[PDB]
Amino acid sequence: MNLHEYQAKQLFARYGLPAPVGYACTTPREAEEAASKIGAGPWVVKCQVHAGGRGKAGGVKVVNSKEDIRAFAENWLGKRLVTYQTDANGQPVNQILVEAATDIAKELYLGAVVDRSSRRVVFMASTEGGVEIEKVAEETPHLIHKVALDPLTGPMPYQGRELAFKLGLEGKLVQQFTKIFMGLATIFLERDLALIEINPLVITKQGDLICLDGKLGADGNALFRQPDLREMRDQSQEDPREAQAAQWELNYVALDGNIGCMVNGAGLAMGTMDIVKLHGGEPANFLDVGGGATKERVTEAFKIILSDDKVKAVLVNIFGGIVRCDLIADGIIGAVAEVGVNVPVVVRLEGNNAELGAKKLADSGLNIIAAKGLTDAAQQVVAAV
Amino acid sequence: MNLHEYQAKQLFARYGLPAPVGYACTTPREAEEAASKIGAGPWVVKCQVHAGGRGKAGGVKVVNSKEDIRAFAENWLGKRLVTYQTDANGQPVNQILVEAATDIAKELYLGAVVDRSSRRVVFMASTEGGVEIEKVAEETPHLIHKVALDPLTGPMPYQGRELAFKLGLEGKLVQQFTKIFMGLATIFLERDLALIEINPLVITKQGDLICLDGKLGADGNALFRQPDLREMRDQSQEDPREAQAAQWELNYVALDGNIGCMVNGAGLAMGTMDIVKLHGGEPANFLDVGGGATKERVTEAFKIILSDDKVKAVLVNIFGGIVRCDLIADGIIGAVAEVGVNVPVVVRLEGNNAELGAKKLADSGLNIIAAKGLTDAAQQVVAAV
Amino acid sequence: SILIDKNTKVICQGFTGSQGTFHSEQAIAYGTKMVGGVTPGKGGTTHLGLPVFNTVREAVAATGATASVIYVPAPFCKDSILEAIDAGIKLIITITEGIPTLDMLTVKVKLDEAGVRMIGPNTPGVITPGECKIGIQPGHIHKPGKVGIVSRSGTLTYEAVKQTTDYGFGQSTCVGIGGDPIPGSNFIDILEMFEKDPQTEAIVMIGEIGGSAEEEAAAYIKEHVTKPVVGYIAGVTAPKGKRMGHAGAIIAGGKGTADEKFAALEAAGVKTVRSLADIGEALKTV
Amino acid sequence: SILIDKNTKVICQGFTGSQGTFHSEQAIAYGTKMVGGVTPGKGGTTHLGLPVFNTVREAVAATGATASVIYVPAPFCKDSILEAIDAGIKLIITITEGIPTLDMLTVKVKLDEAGVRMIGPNTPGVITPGECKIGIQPGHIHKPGKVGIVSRSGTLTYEAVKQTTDYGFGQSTCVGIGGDPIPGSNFIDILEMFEKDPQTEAIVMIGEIGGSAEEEAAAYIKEHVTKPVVGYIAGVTAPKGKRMGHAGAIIAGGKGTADEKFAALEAAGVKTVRSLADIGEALKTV
Ligand SMILES: CC(C)(COP(=O)(O)OP(=O)(O)OC[C@H]1O[C@@H](n2cnc3c(N)ncnc32)[C@H](O)[C@@H]1OP(=O)(O)O)[C@@H](O)C(=O)NCCC(=O)NCCS
Ligand SMILES: CC(C)(COP(=O)(O)OP(=O)(O)OC[C@H]1O[C@@H](n2cnc3c(N)ncnc32)[C@H](O)[C@@H]1OP(=O)(O)O)[C@@H](O)C(=O)NCCC(=O)NCCS
Repeated sequence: MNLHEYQAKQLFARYGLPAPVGYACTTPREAEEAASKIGAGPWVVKCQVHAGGRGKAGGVKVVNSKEDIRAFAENWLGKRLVTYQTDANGQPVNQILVEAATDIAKELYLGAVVDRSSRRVVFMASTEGGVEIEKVAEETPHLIHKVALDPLTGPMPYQGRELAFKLGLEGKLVQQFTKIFMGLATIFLERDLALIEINPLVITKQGDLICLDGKLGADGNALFRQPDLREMRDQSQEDPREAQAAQWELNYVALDGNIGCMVNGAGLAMGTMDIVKLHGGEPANFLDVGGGATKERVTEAFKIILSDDKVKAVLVNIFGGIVRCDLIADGIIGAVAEVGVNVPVVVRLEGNNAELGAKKLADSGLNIIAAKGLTDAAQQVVAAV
Repeated sequence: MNLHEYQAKQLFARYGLPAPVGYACTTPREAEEAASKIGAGPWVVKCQVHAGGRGKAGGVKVVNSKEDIRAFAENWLGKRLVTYQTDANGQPVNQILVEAATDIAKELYLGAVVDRSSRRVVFMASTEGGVEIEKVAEETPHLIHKVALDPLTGPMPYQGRELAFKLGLEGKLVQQFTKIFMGLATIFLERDLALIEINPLVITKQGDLICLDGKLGADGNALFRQPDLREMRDQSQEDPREAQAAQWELNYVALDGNIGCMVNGAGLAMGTMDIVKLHGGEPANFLDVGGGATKERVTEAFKIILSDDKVKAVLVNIFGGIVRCDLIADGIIGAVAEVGVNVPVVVRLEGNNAELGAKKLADSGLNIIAAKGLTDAAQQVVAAV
Repeated sequence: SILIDKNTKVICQGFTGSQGTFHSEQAIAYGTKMVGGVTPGKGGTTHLGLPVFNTVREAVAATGATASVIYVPAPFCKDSILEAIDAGIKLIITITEGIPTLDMLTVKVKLDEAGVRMIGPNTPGVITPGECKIGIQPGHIHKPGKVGIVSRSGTLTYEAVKQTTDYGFGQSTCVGIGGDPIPGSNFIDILEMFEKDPQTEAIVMIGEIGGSAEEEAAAYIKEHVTKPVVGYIAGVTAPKGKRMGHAGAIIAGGKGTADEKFAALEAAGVKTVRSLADIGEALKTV
Repeated sequence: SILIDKNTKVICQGFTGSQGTFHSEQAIAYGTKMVGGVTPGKGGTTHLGLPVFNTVREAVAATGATASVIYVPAPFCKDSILEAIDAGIKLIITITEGIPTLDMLTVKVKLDEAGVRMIGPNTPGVITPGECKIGIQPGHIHKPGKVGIVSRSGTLTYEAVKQTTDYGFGQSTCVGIGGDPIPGSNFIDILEMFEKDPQTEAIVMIGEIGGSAEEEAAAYIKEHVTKPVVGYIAGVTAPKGKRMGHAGAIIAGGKGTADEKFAALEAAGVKTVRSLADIGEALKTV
């Protein structure tokens, strides 16, 4: 899961890593009162949403009066910010971060992720701060420096030093960098992180390192042992249907199409979306039925898929699992019946009693086409549209 | 360095590992007041000295009245306890540990050290508690169980469980044991320990594990990063001359003999003591001159060696180092002269200008025999006695 | 066949739990040589007619088992996997889903360093039709044969199995390497095994978005795999940066897309199919 | 000879410090191929006529050095040793005394795992008389020859060197494995090297109280060392449980006494001497 910038900075602070003096505000009144607590202006005001590119979207500004801070807050609180990293609806802004302005001398880049290729936690540093690191990579790769954490020894000072020297730092900036490196590496391992991005990591005119921005991602699979992180999840930043599906042990992700997909298995789910696309169809979503395809869970699946007005048809594809196709066929019928599905439903059952099930479906009397083979099923749903 | 039992228990407590309810006392008044704080008697009173075998020496007793606690305290505070692990002078008793009696059901043994052979931290468990583990080892080795901490993963629950099952524990005692194992392993690594010994690790009639005694040893070389431990050192428990020598960068250890030894290098020091013993002499000490053999350091060396009335002669053996033998010869002369050595002094110089130095010594006019060769030097000091 | 056969003796960690019981039962029925299970605190009892032990070490001492299937919940897998490595187990099949990435990172290093083989985690299992079954896959759809299958997914694998069974080719052994970011074994590990396996005449490789295990296998196939390989990649219609079910099914940094992997496998001369429905067909074509 | 020779290129970590400067100077004089040093923050400058770098990696890239001598104070050795291992160094000589045991414990595992060789810590160094000198030992007492020396101590070693030089035998190479509890290399490691070394005709083994490296070498010598070995053990008159200078010189658990080691070496047919003064003699006797 992702954390808000203000939440990330609060964590860096707990680990003794420099961040601007700031305050998270939920009302325009808190925002303007923050100014005096901070000190003399100008002040920086930032909308807090998980997506990046907030600046380009006008969610980041430097203001000169309490009056302006207030105006910024009253303009964003309650609205949805739209960045190049959000859908068209953007994300809700329920917090404005108000912090002290910083005298920038230079912008650096410091990040960390789990490199699946070398199977290690890897830190990247670059002198090209304030830019989409991905671009720096493909264009000037020699400007990106990396080090991998040794599973046997944990982070070591010489590694923080290595990056510092490669970035051309010198004097107290070298120790400052190493300290930051050791700190972030420690957080990463202790809090079971997945991603860390200090962009930019700024060198001030006064000659110090400070984290002007911050991005953290935690390994969801580890939240069972990360009490604090667990509490920082902000549901409003995601599609509510996603969390809703997870509750019923379903994996959902919305798309743009008129054909709903309900499949058991992530791989098969993606494969079925692909085959529909292949035969001229436009998949409306991704929905992987995790738990057994009971009447109840299948019902929730339908409700969730159909909550999208764009859906004109629904393709169901289920292979084996822990139940028999005839039983699953009944559950699907019971489900369709109870929800009152108002669109064509093409089902494809496979496994134990595959035919006995296809039969019950063909005879349900409801609007259920029992396909024969995956390719057939695909052609028919695309057809029904 | 070693810690007192009461200090060890206080540490186990900080790490949530059961220990009797007790209080360290410096006056008989604190001792008797401890009784009521503890609860209803009987109470256990224990002299606190680094050496073991306190019980056999009568330093451990179970009393039944505040009056008796007081008597025990007034009898030991200020005196020196002598155990089979102390010299004849024993060690000063400046603290009486007063704790609640425990209902013993069974006595176990749990320890840990750094096994030089396998190069790992190793924990030992045994059902033969309350006995010198060394004996259990040589007699019934199959009753001693071990596990080694993996440098790459740190202690793991399955290891604590393994020992518990081998000890025949079951029910909640298994989790309790594992918790204690994980805790001690963590202390060992975090505080840079060298030794840990819970003897005995008791199972109470009420069915719980509790550390009735405890022994800790820390890695001196790591104290530079162990602030708390650093402060717990108790100078009174060692020969004052030892710490005094360390201050002047000298390594000293007293023995029983009439021949003092002053050598540069630990190996050569032991070797020189050995060769003296070989030719019928009785080495009075071990003194390895760490820093350069300056007039000042050599002077301190003499003062420390000669502080022992048993010393009748002093053998000095110096090989090379960072100075020339003629210079060292002058320092030894200056030293002998300023201290006013009242015994024969046989010197053996070797290295750069070995002869030029031997000369200056032979002509010093002082009581300094300049030997030729180590064997010669040895025969002469033994002679001078 | 590879990894397992009719003589593999197997123990189960998490033997007395819900999934451990159910699937061990299925395995026993299929004919797998289950010789006992391990559940701390339940040692000395018997379950499914087999002996239960308190530690993996005890179980190995008593049964000489060389393989272990894990049905322990995520929070305790790093512990039970490391216990198995220590007890002497040589083959570990971890079915568990939800293990922390940083945990597998360490476990993977230990596995290599110790010379122990692990399939998973987050896998349906491993099966040599007719000889041995370890996992949660439906046995009745497999058929002793010549095609070897390696997949990062579960049910999607069954499609290939059904097809290869229908075309009569059958399967030598089916290995699900799992859907996590840092698996115990990757494509190349299993591929090399199929090359040396005389019973395997062809190979079906099933992958999906995320990472670069496929691209790396491509290069390896070109270089060291002489037998024919049909490859399928799922996730062409998937969005970048979103997790699609499996913890490993996520396009990070814009790298590791479906098309990207197809292209890579093709440049290495691998018969790739764009409809999971045509795997059986492409196979016959070789 | 072993470990080093006239062609070994060497860098110094702690190059600009007090001991680093002094002894590097001595080495240069002796003819050692010092090619540069490393001191974070002083890169780009020159010292003793050689280039100083900010990181070991930079130094290696510029000089191709394969060996590194460490003169860094204890608190930072685990860091500088791991840096060297990472930079590609193959031979590390750590002179530093005072390193935490738990630190060497981890470093030792990494050294083995990485295939890097380290002599020390807490050693006088290594020297191949006439060809290369790395450490704090006095060069003028050595003489190119046939006897190889392995010792756990410093100055005590010089005694054997003087004797072998006096009897004219000379030395092939002198290796001080150091006085710490968990050294980078132990007796057996060096012994095996002397066996394969044609220039070494005899071996002098110098040990002391503490541990069981000697007992273990005994067994190994019996089993795999064909050349003659003269052994000396110091600490017969030492008390049990007390540290005698070296962090490793301590009789723990009552095991690892001087006599115990003599006996062990004798049962393996090693020519042991009871007077450090007769090492040269016993050698001639072979
Ligand atoms: C592993 C998993 C199945 C466990 O679920 P589960 O069996 O219902 O869990 P249960 O609580 O019923 O049983 C777990 C047992 O583990 C045991 N256990 C715990 N720690 C253990 C350890 N270190 N060693 C051995 N056994 C251990 C316990 O005995 C427990 O049951 P018991 O005490 O009641 O006998 C579940 O976490 C999981 O991974 N599910 C996903 C499976 C999946 O979809 N895989 C991918 C398919 S492609
Ligand atoms: C290592 C030792 C010799 C250092 O003493 P020293 O040279 O007087 O120490 P100094 O402070 O003068 O120099 C140390 C240098 O290490 C450097 N240093 C610190 N961390 C470093 C690192 N990771 N990499 C490289 N250099 C490092 C510093 O730059 C410093 O030099 P500087 O003065 O240019 O800053 C001392 O710790 C020691 O252990 N002596 C024991 C000798 C011994 O008994 N050996 C056994 C032989 S038998």
